[PDB]
Amino acid sequence: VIRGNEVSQIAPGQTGNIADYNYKLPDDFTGCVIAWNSNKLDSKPSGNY
Amino acid sequence: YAWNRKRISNCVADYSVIYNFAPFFAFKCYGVSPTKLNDLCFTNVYADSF
Amino acid sequence: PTYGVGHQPYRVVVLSFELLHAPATVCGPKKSTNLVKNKCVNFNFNGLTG
Ligand SMILES: *[C@@H]1O[C@H](CO)[C@@H](O)[C@H](O)[C@H]1NC(C)=O
Repeated sequence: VIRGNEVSQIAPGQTGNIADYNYKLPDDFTGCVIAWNSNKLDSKPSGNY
Repeated sequence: YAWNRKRISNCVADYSVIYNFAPFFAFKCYGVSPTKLNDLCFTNVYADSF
Repeated sequence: PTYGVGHQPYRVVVLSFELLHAPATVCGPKKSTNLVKNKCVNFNFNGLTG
């Protein structure tokens, strides 16, 4: 689970916060990335920590 | 029709706080890429808001 | 839930196929056919045609 600003960061050839320190994909990667919004299930009014 | 232009100069620009300041999706650039903006540098930056 | 559309949580599932070098284990739904020889036929061996 990531934030909405960094969904496009899950791609071959990306740098920053998620792609450099958390989850890096190879340059010659073959496969599919499936992302969808989960604001109903993974959010709380007090703040999901 | 009366868009405001702000001149940015004589400073150090960090582009990683743009995602923190505003809740957008795509940082859509044309002559550059979003991930390489912190390495090289420019003369002047203008901001146009409407 | 009061945040903007760029700060919503997102679930990401990444499927990572590896191309065929070892004998194939996972394959899609297709009916197999009897093997014929010494004839000009179109073949399909583990997804590659000819
Ligand atoms: C914008 O500025 C106001 C006033 O300084 C502040 O209360 C608000 O939190 C700021 N917004 C963000 C996203 O930081």
